[PDB]
Amino acid sequence: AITTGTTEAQALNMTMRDAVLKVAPGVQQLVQNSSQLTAAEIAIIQTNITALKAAFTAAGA
Amino acid sequence: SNQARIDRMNTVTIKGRTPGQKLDRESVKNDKLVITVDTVTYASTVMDWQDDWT
Amino acid sequence: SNQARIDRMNTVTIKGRTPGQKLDRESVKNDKLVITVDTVTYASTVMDWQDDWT
Repeated sequence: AITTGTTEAQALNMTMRDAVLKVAPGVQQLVQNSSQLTAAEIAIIQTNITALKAAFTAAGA
Repeated sequence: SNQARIDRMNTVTIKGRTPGQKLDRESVKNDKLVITVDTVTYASTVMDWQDDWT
Repeated sequence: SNQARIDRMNTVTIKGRTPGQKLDRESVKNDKLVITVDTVTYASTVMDWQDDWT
């Protein structure tokens, strides 16, 4: 469960924020246009998505 | 900044009625567009003073 | 220069005497104090033009 009391939880909460904010700008590009749909960039999106799940699990969400 | 935004919107439809009838309403929907700049392109050349003086 | 100087000195002592005795004589002592400056203190910050333009 999520906690917000101590510095140990603060670090995990901070990591989640910048883990999700890296994913945020890619999904919009995935749908708004056909400019940046090369197979080489979907790979970066996939790695960011994979890191997001690990951040969630570490934070205990 | 390093990015810009543009808006998007849908359209409407036409209808008709006879006396005594009410009027219907419709819902419009929205979205957006974003662009970003990341890379710089350049050219450069160099010369020596001794060759420049001659 | 990079140095400064100050001087130091001592004091005297009182004694006693009786008829027929010679008078003792005491020598004062000297030294000095010197201070030097060697270290510079600074703070620095750098930025990039590509980030400045946006």
